[PDB]
Amino acid sequence: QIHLVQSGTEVKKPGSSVTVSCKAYGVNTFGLYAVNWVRQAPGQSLEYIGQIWRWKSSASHHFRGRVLISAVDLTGSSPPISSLEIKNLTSDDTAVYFCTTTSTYDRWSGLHHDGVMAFSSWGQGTLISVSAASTKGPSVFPLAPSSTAALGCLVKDYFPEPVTVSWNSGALTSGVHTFPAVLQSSGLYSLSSVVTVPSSSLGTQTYICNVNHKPSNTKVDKRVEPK
Amino acid sequence: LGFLGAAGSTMGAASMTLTVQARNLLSLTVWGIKQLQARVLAVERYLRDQQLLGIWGCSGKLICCTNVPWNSSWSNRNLSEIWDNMTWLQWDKEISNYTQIIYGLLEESQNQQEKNEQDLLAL
Amino acid sequence: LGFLGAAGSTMGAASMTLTVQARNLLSLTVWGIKQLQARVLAVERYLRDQQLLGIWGCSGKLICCTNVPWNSSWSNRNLSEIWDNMTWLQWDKEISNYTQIIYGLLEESQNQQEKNEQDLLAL
Amino acid sequence: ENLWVTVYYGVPVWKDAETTLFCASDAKAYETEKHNVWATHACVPTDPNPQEIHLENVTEEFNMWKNNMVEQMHTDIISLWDQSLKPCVKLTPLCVTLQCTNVTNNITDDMRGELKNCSFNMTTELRDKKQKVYSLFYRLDVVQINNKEYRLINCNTSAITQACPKVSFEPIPIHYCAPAGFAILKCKDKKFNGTGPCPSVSTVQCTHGIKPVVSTQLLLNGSLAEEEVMIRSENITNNAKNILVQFNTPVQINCTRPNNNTRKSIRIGPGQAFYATGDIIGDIRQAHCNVSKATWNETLGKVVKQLRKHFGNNTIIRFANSSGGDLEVTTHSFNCGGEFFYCNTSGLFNSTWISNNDSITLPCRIKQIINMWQRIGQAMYAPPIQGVIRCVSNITGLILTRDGGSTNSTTETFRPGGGDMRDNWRSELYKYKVVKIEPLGVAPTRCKRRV
Amino acid sequence: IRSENITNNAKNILVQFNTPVQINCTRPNNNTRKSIRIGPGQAFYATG
Amino acid sequence: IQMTQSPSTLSASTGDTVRISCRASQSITGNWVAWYQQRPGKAPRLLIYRGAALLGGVPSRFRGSAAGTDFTLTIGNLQAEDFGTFYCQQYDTYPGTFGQGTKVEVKRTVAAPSVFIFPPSDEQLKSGTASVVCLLNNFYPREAKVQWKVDNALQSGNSQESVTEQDSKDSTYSLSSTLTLSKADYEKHKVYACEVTHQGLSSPVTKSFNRG
Ligand SMILES: *[C@@H]1O[C@H](CO)[C@@H](O[C@@H]2O[C@H](CO)[C@@H](O[C@@H]3O[C@H](CO[C@H]4O[C@H](CO[C@H]5O[C@H](CO)[C@@H](O)[C@H](O)[C@@H]5O[C@H]5O[C@H](CO)[C@@H](O)[C@H](O)[C@@H]5O)[C@@H](O)[C@H](O[C@H]5O[C@H](CO)[C@@H](O)[C@H](O)[C@@H]5O)[C@@H]4O)[C@@H](O)[C@H](O[C@H]4O[C@H](CO)[C@@H](O)[C@H](O)[C@@H]4O[C@H]4O[C@H](CO)[C@@H](O)[C@H](O)[C@@H]4O[C@H]4O[C@H](CO)[C@@H](O)[C@H](O)[C@@H]4O)[C@@H]3O)[C@H](O)[C@H]2NC(C)=O)[C@H](O)[C@H]1NC(C)=O
Ligand SMILES: *[C@@H]1O[C@H](CO)[C@@H](O[C@@H]2O[C@H](CO)[C@@H](O[C@@H]3O[C@H](CO[C@H]4O[C@H](CO)[C@@H](O)[C@H](O)[C@@H]4O)[C@@H](O)[C@H](O[C@H]4O[C@H](CO)[C@@H](O)[C@H](O)[C@@H]4O)[C@@H]3O)[C@H](O)[C@H]2NC(C)=O)[C@H](O)[C@H]1NC(C)=O
Ligand SMILES: COc1cnc(-n2cnc(C)n2)c2[nH]cc(C(=O)C(=O)N3CCN(C(=O)c4ccccc4)CC3)c12
Ligand SMILES: *[C@@H]1O[C@H](CO)[C@@H](O[C@@H]2O[C@H](CO)[C@@H](O)[C@H](O)[C@H]2NC(C)=O)[C@H](O)[C@H]1NC(C)=O
Ligand SMILES: *[C@@H]1O[C@H](CO)[C@@H](O[C@@H]2O[C@H](CO)[C@@H](O)[C@H](O)[C@H]2NC(C)=O)[C@H](O)[C@H]1NC(C)=O
Ligand SMILES: *[C@@H]1O[C@H](CO)[C@@H](O[C@@H]2O[C@H](CO)[C@@H](O)[C@H](O)[C@H]2NC(C)=O)[C@H](O)[C@H]1NC(C)=O
Ligand SMILES: *[C@@H]1O[C@H](CO)[C@@H](O[C@@H]2O[C@H](CO)[C@@H](O)[C@H](O)[C@H]2NC(C)=O)[C@H](O)[C@H]1NC(C)=O
Ligand SMILES: *[C@@H]1O[C@H](CO)[C@@H](O[C@@H]2O[C@H](CO)[C@@H](O)[C@H](O)[C@H]2NC(C)=O)[C@H](O)[C@H]1NC(C)=O
Ligand SMILES: *[C@@H]1O[C@H](CO)[C@@H](O[C@@H]2O[C@H](CO)[C@@H](O)[C@H](O)[C@H]2NC(C)=O)[C@H](O)[C@H]1NC(C)=O
Ligand SMILES: *[C@@H]1O[C@H](CO)[C@@H](O[C@@H]2O[C@H](CO)[C@@H](O)[C@H](O)[C@H]2NC(C)=O)[C@H](O)[C@H]1NC(C)=O
Ligand SMILES: *[C@@H]1O[C@H](CO)[C@@H](O[C@@H]2O[C@H](CO)[C@@H](O)[C@H](O)[C@H]2NC(C)=O)[C@H](O)[C@H]1NC(C)=O
Ligand SMILES: *[C@@H]1O[C@H](CO)[C@@H](O[C@@H]2O[C@H](CO)[C@@H](O)[C@H](O)[C@H]2NC(C)=O)[C@H](O)[C@H]1NC(C)=O
Ligand SMILES: *[C@@H]1O[C@H](CO)[C@@H](O[C@@H]2O[C@H](CO)[C@@H](O)[C@H](O)[C@H]2NC(C)=O)[C@H](O)[C@H]1NC(C)=O
Ligand SMILES: *[C@@H]1O[C@H](CO)[C@@H](O[C@@H]2O[C@H](CO)[C@@H](O)[C@H](O)[C@H]2NC(C)=O)[C@H](O)[C@H]1NC(C)=O
Ligand SMILES: *[C@@H]1O[C@H](CO)[C@@H](O)[C@H](O)[C@H]1NC(C)=O
Ligand SMILES: *[C@@H]1O[C@H](CO)[C@@H](O)[C@H](O)[C@H]1NC(C)=O
Ligand SMILES: *[C@@H]1O[C@H](CO)[C@@H](O)[C@H](O)[C@H]1NC(C)=O
Ligand SMILES: *[C@@H]1O[C@H](CO)[C@@H](O)[C@H](O)[C@H]1NC(C)=O
Ligand SMILES: *[C@@H]1O[C@H](CO)[C@@H](O)[C@H](O)[C@H]1NC(C)=O
Ligand SMILES: *[C@@H]1O[C@H](CO)[C@@H](O)[C@H](O)[C@H]1NC(C)=O
Ligand SMILES: *[C@@H]1O[C@H](CO)[C@@H](O)[C@H](O)[C@H]1NC(C)=O
Ligand SMILES: *[C@@H]1O[C@H](CO)[C@@H](O)[C@H](O)[C@H]1NC(C)=O
Repeated sequence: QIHLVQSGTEVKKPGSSVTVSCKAYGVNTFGLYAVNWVRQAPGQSLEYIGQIWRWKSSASHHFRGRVLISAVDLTGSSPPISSLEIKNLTSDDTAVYFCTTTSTYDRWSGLHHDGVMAFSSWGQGTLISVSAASTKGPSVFPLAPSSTAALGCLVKDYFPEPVTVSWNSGALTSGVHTFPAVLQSSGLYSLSSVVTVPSSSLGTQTYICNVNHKPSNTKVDKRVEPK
Repeated sequence: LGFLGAAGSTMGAASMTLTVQARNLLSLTVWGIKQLQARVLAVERYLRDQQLLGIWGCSGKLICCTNVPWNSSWSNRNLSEIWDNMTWLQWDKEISNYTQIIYGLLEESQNQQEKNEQDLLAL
Repeated sequence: LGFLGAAGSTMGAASMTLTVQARNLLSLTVWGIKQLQARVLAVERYLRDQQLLGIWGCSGKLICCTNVPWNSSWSNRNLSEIWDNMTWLQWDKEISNYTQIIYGLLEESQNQQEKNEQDLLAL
Repeated sequence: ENLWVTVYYGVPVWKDAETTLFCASDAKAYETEKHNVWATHACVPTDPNPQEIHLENVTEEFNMWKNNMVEQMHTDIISLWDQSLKPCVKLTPLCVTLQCTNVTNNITDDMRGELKNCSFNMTTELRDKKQKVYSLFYRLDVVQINNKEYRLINCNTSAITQACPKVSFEPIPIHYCAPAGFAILKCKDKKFNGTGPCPSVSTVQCTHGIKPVVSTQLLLNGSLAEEEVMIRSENITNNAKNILVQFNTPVQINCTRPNNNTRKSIRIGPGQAFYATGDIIGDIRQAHCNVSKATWNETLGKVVKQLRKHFGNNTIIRFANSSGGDLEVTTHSFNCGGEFFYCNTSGLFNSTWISNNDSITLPCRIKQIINMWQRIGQAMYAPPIQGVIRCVSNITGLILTRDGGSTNSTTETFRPGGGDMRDNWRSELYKYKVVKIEPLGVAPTRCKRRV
Repeated sequence: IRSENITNNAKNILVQFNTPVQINCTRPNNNTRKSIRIGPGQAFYATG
Repeated sequence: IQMTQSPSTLSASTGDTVRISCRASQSITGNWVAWYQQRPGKAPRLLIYRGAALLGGVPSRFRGSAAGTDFTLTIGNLQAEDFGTFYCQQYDTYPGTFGQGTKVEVKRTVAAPSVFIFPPSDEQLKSGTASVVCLLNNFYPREAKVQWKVDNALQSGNSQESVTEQDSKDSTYSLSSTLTLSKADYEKHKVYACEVTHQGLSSPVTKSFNRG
């Protein structure tokens, strides 16, 4: 019943420090388990950061002198909790950090090779977004059809994520293709959500897209008109 | 010194103290039943590797050199990082994939110089 | 192939597969009692021919050549009609009259080159 | 450049492996005898000086809660008690109705029936004739059915088997030895909590002496922590998990049965005697255990200091007496010289601790019909001891328990608790791991057998 | 067909089918076990 | 050491057998190699360790294999739950290293997209920007590039693309390309065109529009 649960998504200034946590439920002690911290870049392969194996912590060559791994044992009310602190964040430190755990009690296991382990239990993801600029409202622009077609809505210059798009108060769902957001060159985000509908019904039915934004608390509803 | 004393020593330093471990592997109420199955279980377990050590030709030896090469795909390490660097437990965990292969080569190569020496005895 | 697979083969063809048979001869309720006398009965029966095979000098061997001749009154057959013609069971049934004679010559002739080699070690 | 396989025999490598450990008892029959419920005669002689080898360079991993050395000692003692209770009297003829009367009545105290004087009918000698006998029973072993009539507490649910009066009940230290080809790894750490790596390991042929003394709420005559009080729980955040404390210094507990009893024989059949209690010679006093008030007070402040390492440096820790259950789980029950006491340990656990000579008398009471613990429809009658009982022992730990409510509350309550004698064996065998030695190895050496 | 002595009437004959014949059967009564105490710590499991 | 998986994309249909390959820089004779499966929006998942050892609970359909320098994974009798990145790890030397990924997709059949071009929104124009978009819908073999021809001139260095995940029902893709440019330059240009090249079309189809 091992269930590692970590902190939530956070956005940090480029130069501050972070501390990711990972509460290990179902892990009896950290002297019988090894906690390794691996990180997955937005589109790269997982990269190993550091570990605490026998109450002695270590970090890989890249992160030596720049990362901190700590862990506390089973104590009264909480489980064993391990936390990773990253100092001097850079633009390339934004990735889904993972908490891992391997059972080291067995000496003939093969999940671990005398210091190096295979990761048998994984956390869930603690995506860290290191970016500049302040939170910006989700300004919406229309993708008005012009000459079966497919229309949609455009949202850009909004930050941070996420934004949920619903059409006609979330009534129509078939044909909705909300493309994932793409980071711009000015430290912002943009996306396009479109729906495909029969041409004959363009003027008969009105289509409205709902632009929701949690961090800014700004909800914008817009109506699209075929051209 | 002592039974298993060279357990954390590198492979090379623990090969000088074999006779310490080798001379220790042999040595109707509820107590009598469990004291009688401890004796039986200790002669059948000791005779299991005496028979094995005999189909390989190393009958009365603690170190026996065999006529089968290492194949270098079982472990591609030096002869110095193996004998002074790795303990016996580490080496066993590393070479545990090919013991059942090395063990079967050790006896199929012994009943081949047992017929070659049997053929050579007639000449 | 397999334990006793070369049972119907002539004596010659079944001498290549000795290690198949030799490696298989060792391996408190009503079930527990009869499982415990199967283990005991199987280590003593294995030690009866290890001791016998040791007073003859063939301790860790599956084929051992001895220093006692055949006497030609035990079996006056060729060396070709015996090794490719007769299976091991047939040969045993034929030579069963002189096994207790051959067995006693095998150990009285081994503790005679054990004193001859003991006398030769002083010179 | 080319290498050859060479086999070594007697290479140091081992694996964890459960096997059948046996006995070594140093205290064989030292010309004194009096066979007990245990080793004595049947347990193999122990070495005059055991060998301990300190495995340097080696860091093993111990888990005190997945140990099979204690799941095997648990069944070695249930079956040592069975094999000693089969060859003696079965008290099935004593399911008659008893005409019990209070021994004191208008004699002393509040007319309490701590003792009853019960007369019943039994067939002495011939199976036709039955004469009227009598014996002294405790109020804990007679159930009123309705100078009213009583009956034994047990014999509507369990079958009584009088303990054979020649076997002794005094625990004798037992060494649990391992066959040849196996070894026991001892964690020589002084601050060991039964889980995690032990960087200072050792190899022993078999364990130290382990008295098979079973008790509840308090571990008597056990082994002490070398440095500090040690708290060990399977899951320290679970209320259903017991906590095993271990004292660095023993707390002496004296107690007595000051009544000069007298055993008398009743013939329940041909060649079968029931050993009842005839009378009491002298004043009728109450049993009780004594613990020093100051020594307990300071030893209980060492426990609360370590309990603060797992429950916050700033928290109020209070001990309370046991909530409910059998008389053996709610009271400190032990066996002092063949007599089973159930002491009221409510004056010990009556404290409350906030973050910055005199004696305590515990009124024990005696029971004569004893049920088996992990439960069976079976019981044992312990014949009376003729004389005055007086034994002194060491308290070397506690078996505590927590109660739910530590989610919003800023306080912890620690009721004592026992009743499972598997937690009696792992307060002694927590530091022992059995391993099996694998002596064959291969390795490239650049030898070559000469043809 | 296998018999010790196929010409002796006192010898049983053991037939062996090449294909099994299925035999279904039931005790369609919904019984109920009830406990009777025949002694201290001894129950007789009768039918209620 | 560094592992090198191949192929990076291994689209296959359900019910067949699949085979991922993983070649390490040097020989791993101890079989210190484990296989992880990641699904979209989830954490990795161990399948095989010690070369070809099945982790408890994993379906017996997976079957690893070790060959000193060439380690493999066989997803025999593929279901729909075995689609996602497959990672290669080696714990023979410090530090553990991962491969790069092997995306397993569905086969279905080749389809063709339906391009739709849109003009810079009039409301969006007042903001000072004249971004334009190209939108394909319901195509396959990805392998799609958008050619942005402004005034019959090639444009590059100002286009951003976004491709959605494979559809669960029709197993179809999508793609959108956007040109971010200053509002003033939008008026200067005369004609805007988007060109798309896909294997599912006989010839590159171009849909354009005129300013206004
Ligand atoms: C059963 O019995 C067992 C035996 O007794 C018992 O085991 C004991 O358990 C306790 C835990 O309960 C153990 O104590 C813990 O040990 C952890 C391990 O710490 C090790 O590593 C750190 C870090 O070392 C790196 O850095 C230093 C330099 O700073 C280097 O020198 C190191 O080599 C190493 O550097 C490498 O790695 C770096 C990456 O980390 C690289 O960057 C670098 O380049 C290198 O590659 C060391 O500091 C520790 O040394 C300390 O102890 C030794 C010996 O005592 C001293 O000599 C030394 O001077 C140090 O004092 C050690 O080596 C600790 O991390 C852990 O600490 C946490 O808890 C304690 C209190 O419990 C705090 O004081 C501490 O600050 C940590 O708290 C933080 O973390 C927790 C958990 O995440 C958070 O919840 C908490 O809020 C807090 O967060 C805060 O701090 C963060 C910084 O860490 C910060 O970022 C946050 O934002 C926030 O502000 C603790 O001390 C003990 O060792 C065991 N005993 C034994 C013998 O093993 C077991 O518990 C028992 N069972 C039960 C059930 O009880
Ligand atoms: C915790 O551990 C301590 C010490 O290990 C135990 O203390 C022992 O308690 C038992 C039971 O009371 C004692 O045994 C009894 O001793 C009585 C008095 O002891 C005298 O005799 C002995 C032996 O000659 C002398 O060494 C001693 O100095 C005294 O002179 C005896 O009268 C008892 O005899 C009765 O029982 C025996 C055996 O059943 C019969 O053979 C007799 O005929 C008679 O019926 C009995 O021998 C023992 O002496 C104590 N030892 C010590 C060192 O004090 C605790 O009992 C133990 N606690 C628990 C809970 O386990
Ligand atoms: C007394 O309990 C039995 C009663 N009766 C039998 N049997 C009756 N007939 C047969 C064949 N067995 C028993 N067998 C094994 C028994 C046990 O081991 C057993 O449960 N404990 C022995 C140790 N201990 C005590 O000292 C004790 C200690 C502190 C307080 C109270 C009692 C606990 C319980 C057993
Ligand atoms: C020890 O007990 C605690 C309960 O006090 C267990 O912790 C729970 O674990 C489950 C399993 O995922 C979680 O869902 C709960 O949220 C946890 N609750 C608390 C309060 O921690 C823990 O798993 C137990 N330890 C072991 C090894 O089983
Ligand atoms: C328990 O009751 C019995 C009666 O059954 C008492 O025995 C009697 O005691 C008186 C006074 O000692 C004698 O005069 C009688 O002869 C006794 N009768 C028998 C049948 O023995 C016995 O004394 C009582 N014991 C206690 C401790 O109260
Ligand atoms: C023991 O048995 C005797 C009889 O053998 C019981 O004494 C009888 O009690 C009844 C009560 O109704 C009287 O009617 C009889 O006259 C009595 N017979 C006598 C005194 O000889 C006695 O009660 C029994 N005691 C028990 C069961 O404890
Ligand atoms: C109770 O504990 C005391 C320790 O305070 C025990 O006495 C010690 O016994 C050990 C050996 O058993 C000696 O090495 C110490 O020198 C003794 N110390 C003192 C102060 O006597 C005593 O034996 C214990 N009694 C038991 C366990 O019944
Ligand atoms: C317990 O009572 C018995 C009586 O049954 C006492 O034994 C008597 O002791 C006195 C002097 O000690 C002797 O004169 C008697 O002859 C003894 N009688 C018997 C039957 O033995 C015993 O001493 C008492 N024990 C204690 C501790 O007071
Ligand atoms: C328990 O009994 C022991 C003796 O069996 C007591 O030890 C005595 O303690 C006093 C202190 O007042 C010393 O003067 C004596 O020399 C001690 N006697 C022995 C034999 O050591 C101990 O005090 C008692 N403890 C309790 C709590 O009753
Ligand atoms: C533990 O101590 C408490 C109080 O010290 C006892 O609580 C009593 O419980 C009974 C129920 O049987 C109530 O009738 C009383 O009113 C309670 N007393 C108080 C003061 O609240 C409890 O009985 C004790 N239990 C044990 C096992 O010692
Ligand atoms: C054990 O001792 C405690 C206290 O010494 C007893 O607690 C008493 O419980 C009754 C009712 O349960 C209360 O009326 C008393 O006031 C309590 N006494 C004290 C001092 O608080 C307890 O009854 C004794 N026995 C058991 C079985 O717990
Ligand atoms: C636990 O200790 C407290 C105090 O240490 C005891 O409180 C007693 O409360 C009664 C209330 O009627 C007072 O009459 C007593 O004087 C108090 N005791 C003292 C020493 O002042 C409480 O009784 C104790 N409980 C148990 C079960 O022992
Ligand atoms: C046999 O009889 C028992 C009754 O003893 C049936 O058990 C009852 O089943 C009904 C519905 O199936 C429940 O509503 C009752 O609560 C059950 N009673 C008990 C005591 O279990 C049982 O279903 C019957 N079996 C068959 C095959 O008819
Ligand atoms: C090397 O050996 C290990 C164990 O000696 C192998 O691991 C086993 O793999 C099988 C394959 O399904 C599993 O069923 C076993 O559960 C694994 N071991 C254990 C202890 O469970 C490993 O596969 C071997 N390496 C290779 C490449 O085959
Ligand atoms: C060496 O090992 C390989 C690995 O399986 C094997 O294929 C080969 O037959 C072995 N023998 C030689 C001579 O390489
Ligand atoms: C193996 O031994 C040679 C002998 O000098 C040495 O040069 C080489 O570095 C060694 N290899 C390793 C991996 O240590
Ligand atoms: C039995 O006879 C057949 C036919 O000649 C022969 O091929 C076979 O080898 C014989 N048995 C054995 C064990 O070879
Ligand atoms: C024995 O072998 C010789 C060798 O040629 C042969 O001539 C002779 O016939 C053989 N004898 C028998 C009985 O086969
Ligand atoms: C244990 O490790 C230390 C580390 O230097 C070493 O000196 C020592 O020799 C090792 N133990 C043995 C038995 O060699
Ligand atoms: C014994 O004392 C108890 C105390 O309450 C009382 O209930 C009972 O009736 C008494 N029995 C006799 C026979 O006096
Ligand atoms: C002694 O007991 C009192 C209460 O009885 C407590 O307050 C005090 O802390 C205790 N002293 C020590 C040293 O534990
Ligand atoms: C003591 O209090 C501190 C609070 O700073 C806490 O961290 C620690 O765990 C507590 N226990 C100790 C230091 O043994």
